[PDB]
Amino acid sequence: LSNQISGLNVATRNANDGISLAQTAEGALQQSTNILQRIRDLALQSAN
Amino acid sequence: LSNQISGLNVATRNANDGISLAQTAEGALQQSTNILQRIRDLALQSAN
Repeated sequence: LSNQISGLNVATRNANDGISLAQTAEGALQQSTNILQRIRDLALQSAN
Repeated sequence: LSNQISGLNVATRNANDGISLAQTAEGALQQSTNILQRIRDLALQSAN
């Protein structure tokens, strides 16, 4: 049981690192979405 | 929805630009038809 609980603690910690990495990726993806919106705006302006 | 909103705003801006262009062309057409009016006056007084 001690081995199991230690494994679960280290696994929850690794999962915390994973969710932080995923949130960083999600923020970068949000920034790419904003860039794509700006691109569509400037492209429809490029119709001119 | 955000992309659609942005596209509609830039489309309305292009629409105002086109309305202004057509209004300038309309003013030029009014001037030309006034000149043609004066031309007919000069031609009929040229009956002499």
